[PDB]
Amino acid sequence: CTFANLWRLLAQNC
Amino acid sequence: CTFANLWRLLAQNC
Amino acid sequence: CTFANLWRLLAQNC
Amino acid sequence: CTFANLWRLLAQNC
Repeated sequence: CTFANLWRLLAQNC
Repeated sequence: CTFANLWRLLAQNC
Repeated sequence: CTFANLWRLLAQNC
Repeated sequence: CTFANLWRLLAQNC
């Protein structure tokens, strides 16, 4: 549950 | 690319 | 400023 | 449950 994982998902989906 | 989707994908770990 | 905190704050809506 | 609210909370907390 990290900012890193948020950025990863934003990069993958947006 | 919706926040609801990302929030749900992050739910397991958060 | 932690993603865990933001995810929890957004649980109210998501 | 929106990107807009995520950004608001990021601005407030980070």
